[PDB]
Amino acid sequence: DFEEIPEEYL
Amino acid sequence: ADCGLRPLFEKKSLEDKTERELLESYIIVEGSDAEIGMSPWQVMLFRKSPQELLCGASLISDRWVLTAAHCLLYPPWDKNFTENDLLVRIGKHSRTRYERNIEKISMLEKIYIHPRYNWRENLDRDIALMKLKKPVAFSDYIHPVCLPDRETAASLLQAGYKGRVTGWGNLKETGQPSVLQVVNLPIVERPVCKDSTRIRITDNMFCAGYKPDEGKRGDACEGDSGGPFVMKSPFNNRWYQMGIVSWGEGCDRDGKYGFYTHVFRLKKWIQKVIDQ
Ligand SMILES: Cc1ccc(NS(=O)(=O)c2cccc3ccccc23)c(O)c1CC(=O)NCc1ccc(C(=N)N)cc1
Ligand code: NA
Repeated sequence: DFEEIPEEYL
Repeated sequence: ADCGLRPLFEKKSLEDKTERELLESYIIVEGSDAEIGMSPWQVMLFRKSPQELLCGASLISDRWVLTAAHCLLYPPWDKNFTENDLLVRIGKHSRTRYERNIEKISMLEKIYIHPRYNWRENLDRDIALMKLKKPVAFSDYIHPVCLPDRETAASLLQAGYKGRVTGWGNLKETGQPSVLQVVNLPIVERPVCKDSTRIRITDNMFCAGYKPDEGKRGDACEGDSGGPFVMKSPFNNRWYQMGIVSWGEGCDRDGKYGFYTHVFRLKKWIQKVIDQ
């Protein structure tokens, strides 16, 4: 249930 | 340095709602929501693959994060993370949301586990360092905690003296919080710690928590591992990290206590690694 983090953080 | 002085509290001379409880003693289950910027050294160790919480941790400089060794390495459970398996998230309050313009997400350069971490027996020397790839920018929400000197450790690590534990772990031994949780807990006499468990306790551990007859409750739990047990020095008003959430038998059980890595006792190793 964790919000997707920016893809730039790998 | 400027360690242990919180931008949203000590730096502007505001007190948080329970820090006085700690001072009055210097003579997460059953915690509360943290205030914004209450624990600006709090770090979340975050798994990349199944995107999930792995552990708590703490920020001790712009490039170094402290955690429990068992957060990274515990062979009995087939745990052995490498640097690339995870991220550290710094400046957080909400457990699950990406906190845009507030949190900073850092990648790991290198993990260092204490060479005599006893994962085979009793989690003796349950301590690890993580060097970040890039320095993190300090902010109102991101600021390092101090590590104790011998004198601060001796003066404050006394039975009855309270410290504070924070994390995003389970609220019960068998739900999860929307935001970072906090609880103040008293350090316990070493004989009472020893008599509460079958595990062999060492001088690199201490325990904390209320006794059954004291009425008040609270404990760390699964998911809080690696997070800080901190104390606010009455001498210089700075927060010091005395412990690391290590282990416990269940969570908030009557007659049981939470065990914490004794940071001061392992500080020579910490400095050895940082000096490189
Ligand atoms: C690696 C590990 C292995 C076993 C346990 N469980 S345990 O604490 O009973 C324990 C500690 C030391 C040696 C053990 C050997 C055999 C079986 C259990 C052991 C453990 O708690 C952890 C660490 C862990 O899972 N910590 C999460 C946690 C954090 C805080 C608490 C708490 N304060 N109640 C409880 C649990
Ligand atoms: Na208890």
